[PDB]
Amino acid sequence: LSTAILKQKNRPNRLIVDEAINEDNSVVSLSQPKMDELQLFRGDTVLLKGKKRREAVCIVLSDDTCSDEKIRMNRVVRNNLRVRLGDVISIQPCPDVKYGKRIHVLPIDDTVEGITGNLFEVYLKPYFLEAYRPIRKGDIFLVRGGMRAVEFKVVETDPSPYCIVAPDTVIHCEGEPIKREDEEESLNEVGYDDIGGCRKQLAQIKEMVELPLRHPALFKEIGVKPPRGILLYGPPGTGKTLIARAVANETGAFFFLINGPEIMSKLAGESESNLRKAFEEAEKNAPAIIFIDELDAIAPKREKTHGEVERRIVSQLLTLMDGLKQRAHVIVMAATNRPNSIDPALRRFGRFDREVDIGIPDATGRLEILQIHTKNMKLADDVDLEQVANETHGHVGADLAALCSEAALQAIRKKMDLIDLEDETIDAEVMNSLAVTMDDFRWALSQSNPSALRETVVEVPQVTWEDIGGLEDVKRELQELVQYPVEHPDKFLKFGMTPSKGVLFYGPPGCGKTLLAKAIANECQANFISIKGPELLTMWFGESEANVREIFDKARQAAPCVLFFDELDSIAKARGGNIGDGGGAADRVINQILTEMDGMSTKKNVFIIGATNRPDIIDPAILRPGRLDQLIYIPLPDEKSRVAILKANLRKSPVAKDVDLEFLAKMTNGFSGADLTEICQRACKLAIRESIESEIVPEIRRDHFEEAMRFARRSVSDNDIRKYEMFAQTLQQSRGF
Amino acid sequence: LSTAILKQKNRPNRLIVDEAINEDNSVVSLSQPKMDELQLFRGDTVLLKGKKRREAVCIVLSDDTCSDEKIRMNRVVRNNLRVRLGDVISIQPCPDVKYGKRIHVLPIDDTVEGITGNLFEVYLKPYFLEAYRPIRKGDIFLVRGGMRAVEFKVVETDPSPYCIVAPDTVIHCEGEPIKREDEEESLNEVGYDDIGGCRKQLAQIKEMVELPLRHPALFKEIGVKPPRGILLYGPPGTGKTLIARAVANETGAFFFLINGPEIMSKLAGESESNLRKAFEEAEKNAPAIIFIDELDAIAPKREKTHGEVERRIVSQLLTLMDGLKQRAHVIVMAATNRPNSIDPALRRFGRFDREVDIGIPDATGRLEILQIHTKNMKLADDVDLEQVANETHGHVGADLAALCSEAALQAIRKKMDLIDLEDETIDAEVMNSLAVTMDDFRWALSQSNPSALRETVVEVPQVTWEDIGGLEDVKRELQELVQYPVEHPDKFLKFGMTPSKGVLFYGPPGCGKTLLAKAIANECQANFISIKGPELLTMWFGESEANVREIFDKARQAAPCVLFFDELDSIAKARGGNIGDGGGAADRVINQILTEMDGMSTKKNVFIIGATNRPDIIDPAILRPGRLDQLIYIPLPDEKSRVAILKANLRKSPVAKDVDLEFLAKMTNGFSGADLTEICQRACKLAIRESIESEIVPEIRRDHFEEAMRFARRSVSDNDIRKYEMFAQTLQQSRGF
Ligand SMILES: Nc1ncnc2c1ncn2[C@@H]1O[C@H](COP(=O)(O)OP(=O)(O)OP(O)(O)=S)[C@@H](O)[C@H]1O
Ligand SMILES: Nc1ncnc2c1ncn2[C@@H]1O[C@H](COP(=O)(O)OP(=O)(O)OP(O)(O)=S)[C@@H](O)[C@H]1O
Ligand SMILES: Nc1ncnc2c1ncn2[C@@H]1O[C@H](COP(=O)(O)OP(=O)(O)OP(O)(O)=S)[C@@H](O)[C@H]1O
Ligand SMILES: Nc1ncnc2c1ncn2[C@@H]1O[C@H](COP(=O)(O)OP(=O)(O)OP(O)(O)=S)[C@@H](O)[C@H]1O
Ligand SMILES: [Mg+2]
Ligand SMILES: [Mg+2]
Repeated sequence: LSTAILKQKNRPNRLIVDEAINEDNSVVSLSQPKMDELQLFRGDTVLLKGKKRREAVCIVLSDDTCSDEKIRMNRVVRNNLRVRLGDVISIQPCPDVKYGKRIHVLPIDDTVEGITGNLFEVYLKPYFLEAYRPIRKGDIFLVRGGMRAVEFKVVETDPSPYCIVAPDTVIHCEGEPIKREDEEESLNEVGYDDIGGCRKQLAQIKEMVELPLRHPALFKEIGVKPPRGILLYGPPGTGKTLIARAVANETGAFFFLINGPEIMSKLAGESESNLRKAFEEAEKNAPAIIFIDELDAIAPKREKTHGEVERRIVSQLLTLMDGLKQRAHVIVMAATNRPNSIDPALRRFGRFDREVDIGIPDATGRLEILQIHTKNMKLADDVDLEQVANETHGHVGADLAALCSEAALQAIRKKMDLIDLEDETIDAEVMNSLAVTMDDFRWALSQSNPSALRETVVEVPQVTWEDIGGLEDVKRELQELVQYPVEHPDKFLKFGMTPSKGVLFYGPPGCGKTLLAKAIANECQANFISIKGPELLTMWFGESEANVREIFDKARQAAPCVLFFDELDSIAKARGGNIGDGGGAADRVINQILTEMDGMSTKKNVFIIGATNRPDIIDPAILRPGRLDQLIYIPLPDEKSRVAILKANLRKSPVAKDVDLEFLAKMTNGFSGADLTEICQRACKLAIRESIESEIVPEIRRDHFEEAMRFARRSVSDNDIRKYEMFAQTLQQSRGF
Repeated sequence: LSTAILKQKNRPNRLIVDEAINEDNSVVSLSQPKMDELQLFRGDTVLLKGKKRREAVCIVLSDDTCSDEKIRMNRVVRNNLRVRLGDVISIQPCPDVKYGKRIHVLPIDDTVEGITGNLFEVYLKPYFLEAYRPIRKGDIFLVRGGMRAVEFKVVETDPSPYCIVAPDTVIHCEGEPIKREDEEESLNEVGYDDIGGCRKQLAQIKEMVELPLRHPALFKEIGVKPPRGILLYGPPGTGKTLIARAVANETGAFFFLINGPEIMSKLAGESESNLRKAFEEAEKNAPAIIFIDELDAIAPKREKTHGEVERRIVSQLLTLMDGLKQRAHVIVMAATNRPNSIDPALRRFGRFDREVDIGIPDATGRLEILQIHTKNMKLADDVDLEQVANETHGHVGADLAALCSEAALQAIRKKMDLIDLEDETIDAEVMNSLAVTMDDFRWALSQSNPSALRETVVEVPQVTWEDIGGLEDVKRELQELVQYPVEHPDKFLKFGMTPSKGVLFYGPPGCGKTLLAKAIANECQANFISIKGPELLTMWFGESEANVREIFDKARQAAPCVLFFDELDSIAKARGGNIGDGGGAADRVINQILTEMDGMSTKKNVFIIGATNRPDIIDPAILRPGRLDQLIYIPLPDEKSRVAILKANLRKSPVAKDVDLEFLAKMTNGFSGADLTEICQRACKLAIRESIESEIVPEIRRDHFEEAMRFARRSVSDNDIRKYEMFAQTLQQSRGF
């Protein structure tokens, strides 16, 4: 529903074109039935719209040879104009055009490379028939009679509308030929097709940029106003500049790029004039887009600033931006990488009220980035872009660009022996043999290049319910207070409660308190944030009180979200617990968590799950009825529960049928899940030890498990079982005394 | 009494006009009896006063057709001039007017759109009779003979008083027609009708602005002086700029707007001249109002300032403002969002002595804001603005503006399939089908848009006495020391005491110590401030000693107020209690609270209520006779008291008559109110679990309660009951040893 605009379906008229047996690759595709709805008369040309204001004209009504009701595929229409299939193309007439009078010929590498002669009748006579060069400023045509070597372009634009070359004219031989850099630079512009892994973010940009300007009367009738402030923020390298460069070409509005350091490097008083002129320009025309790059580099905080000239820029910006009215139709956009170093006065009502966050993509996001980035390189058949995306975790779109370059350099390293450093030019018989293989990427994933920045990742865990053995009742209970209050909200206002948000896990260590938290988030298809114990202690190093609030602020925006706190024992261990040094374990970070938890609304979908293994040093203040009410105890697995753990831990291992899984169930009594995992990890090393010494077979036998039982140590003493059971029944009574 | 001016009643002469059956909608309303009190002779026009210096003239003495003693409702008087009914309109004669001589015709979209011809006798002949265009600069009339399409306005103003067009003149055809932006911009000005949820605040502004200037002789006879400094402060987004923009149009005095960043962005020495000229202008005329926006952005603290030019502005302002005398009649107004970042020298006697605080509105306040904001949008019949106001808690007038825009965007999202992005213009047969439905707001209340700033809210709690079960004596006792010393102050000076302010609650947890504090505040119709335990610990992060004093300062101004401290155990838990690490639990925040409490006057209405559940680690210093004297102990509910708790917790649930409420009273012995609430919350989930699985009935049966008794755990041990009773009798003896 939210992304229904981007969908392109529900049209039986159109279909996918298969491979045809026709060899007619020198004619356009024209069909008769489509000719009955247009009102085109017997004119000269047909006007159509493509993309990026780039079209192409050819001979009309000349095919009548190929199949019908099918667009003929050509080897020249796949590079320009059209790039794919599934785009709606509309045509409209445009009379009162102005024909051209005099257009000269400007060659590049066709006349100077060969023979010049008269440049009129040398090779143009066999083409000047039935068409007086129907050319246009922005079209690249093709004509030759020799060795297939010709490339002609035009740069002079005398008329504003479309023009047609008239016969009986002269040739202006006093012009400068165009070089290669100019045509190459304005041919490889980026667009919406070069952005991968970001679909929801780009949907919101269109609804605020390509709708108020194109259809200004839509919002006037309703009575609402479009936003005039859009702010982009995220980690450095996500691709913020790509969005700015892509929205500047797909839209037919004026774009004015504003640099951050360029304004900051001007003289005294010169910086203030360029800002005024930028807006005085944009207010002249109705369609205008203003983009500012690195806003924080030009308008920092006014309290940590020692220079008056630096504050003058902030004052000038605050003066110029709030002076905009409705009829100006000016949209101001900005992008930065430090949302916290901003000045508070900018992100207020009227200046920057709408914000777009660019998060770190998951494997699906980076797969598309790799596919679109490696579209022109020569790849082999053993490559696999899906496998690479699984091993990369902290890689943003900037890292994938360098990874491919490193892989290409490693691939071409091995061809060092037949070329030389002092050699003049490389021979062409080895130029075509370079191809990136699978082993190239494996070496690139083991150096300092993958060493990048990695932060708190908000995504959906891949842990399923099949990886957890036993605990039938816990899984049922977890689904009755997370899945129900989200999928069917109508079941709660009828009886008249509010759902209870908050569950605390307690029990002996090594029972699987993290897999339960991940599986419930995976089942409901919600976000998951994992904050560990020591991370909160080390985060607070320079006494900053703004490093925990934005965690809740980020979790609130990504609704539904599951906020989980892991290893809650280390925090209580900082002071000691109930008595500690003499006070309590209610330290600086406990109060912030309690205050942020108490302020959450009852209509939100942010669910909080707690887990700990020290039910004797917990803070009584957190057990209040309204922060963490639910108490779930996970006991040690019994004989029946341990059957599934071994089968779940051996899914990817070729276990032989002779191994009796039920025999090891009764052998182990005081062993938890971690002990069984250790037993599996130890017993399967014997097969590797034997297989590596046999080389001077690849399957785990029965004798491998019998050897590890004499070395399997117990991790849970008999005294701890007697102590956990006491707190398993009387835990809510700890408050007060 | 305080708001008696705003009341409009006590007048039997006027009444409400109902619907009439007359179809005469082309004539003015004139009545005979009202013609006997005025002294208007047989002149030409009648002068009357409306609002915003905008009037309207028409044909006088021509109706004599409609009913009598009733103002006829018209379809053209509801847009301009008059907007409602109940305003006193007075008339006065004004002789010695100057008639006009030459007024040309300036069309907008009536002459250029069609046929021009001579522009004199084309369509104006059938109107030039019995009236020589009685027009005025500020009136919009209506005349047509075609398709009802005409809009004529005038911009040239040669005479100062009212003028009448004289016959036998010429037409000045050398003028520039007026565009659409100019007429639209000065038509939608904001006023007092666009401010909702603020009635008491606007009452004080009038008594200081629209009274000393209009009636300067009132204060001279008494011998007092009107204030010359008004400061506005509050959270960002409350609508401070609206008040400034509204008071500038409803008053007939000169207004000069002063920006904050615009002055700060000037050159060296240029900023000081604009400030001098602003006052040198205002001193010329008697009625003058000076408003400064964002005072803190121009005059910060002089100790945290590194620039000399920035301090020069503060020195210049301090020099210019105190130089004003009585006869200048100049009122200086300012508005800021950070009252603490101010310079101390400005908020003194003579510069800024009077301050207006704009608090966060309650549900009633935001309902009016929503009603006035959604006055032009197309709403459906299933909408309900009252329900939306209940779910929004931390929403200021700025947030409601964006909420409606988001709802409108969501409503128009679903119409994506019949319009296209590349389409030229939208057809008119779907332009009228857009309407906001109920489901639009539900989606808007679940995204990042409602995520706004929320602070300490001062309002009246909605908790009544019917939601509390038992405790007959506690409710009676609470009414004898809060309700009595406020409603009937005369009962205390006769016998000769001072009332005792301060009550401390102590007892086992989960008995309802917060509902008692809220109900007494609700009954007496007073404010309520809830400050929790951890909030005081986390507030003090950067060692600021000005974060607790303004809490008492704010509570003092909103008299009567009830200041309540919740969870007073965590503060004592910071050090340990009586012994702790070796010292005491009298930490940094205890002394501030004690010092602020000792300094309160005995004539104030600020009542302080304390509540805790740790009567063994309390500070003996706080039990002094004069801070917290009253000691109230809340015991566990008995069999009789628990009868009402279940009935109070099941008011919104359809409980069947077969469920015996008296059967569960004797079954529970050591269960407090929280345990019963948990039992209710657990037993009613079984009905939902059954109703969700039956779909592959909506009423709680008897078997749902019998299942939860086997899982109901006790939260109060037998040892804690024996310990609370000891302190319930000997608590005041803890002081000294
Ligand atoms: N989604 C993407 N698809 C393909 N290439 C991408 C993508 N995102 C980033 N890149 C590439 O990575 C580069 C990173 O540049 P940007 O992230 O745009 O720089 P930035 O956002 O301004 O942040 P800086 O430069 O580190 S301060 C881009 O220029 C592209 O070459
Ligand atoms: N039922 C189970 N089936 C398979 N593996 C399990 C099961 N329960 C636990 N494990 C594994 O045992 C290990 C326990 O890791 P954790 O989740 O960290 O344990 P924990 O309960 O969170 O307590 P700690 O303090 O972290 S050891 C992981 O490797 C799990 O994959
Ligand atoms: N009572 C109200 N009724 C209707 N609309 C309101 C009301 N209060 C605020 N608004 C709207 O919300 C906007 C908020 O602007 P203001 O609060 O006036 O800005 P400000 O008070 O100067 O504080 P800033 O701009 O955040 S520093 C107004 O411009 C209105 O559009
Ligand atoms: N007499 C009662 N009738 C109905 N509900 C009650 C009654 N007494 C308490 N409750 C409920 O029980 C819960 C107790 O919450 P609190 O007011 O926080 O308890 P408290 O006495 O303040 O002590 P703590 O430390 O906060 S648990 C709330 O959900 C109340 O609505
Ligand atoms: Mg773990
Ligand atoms: Mg309470």
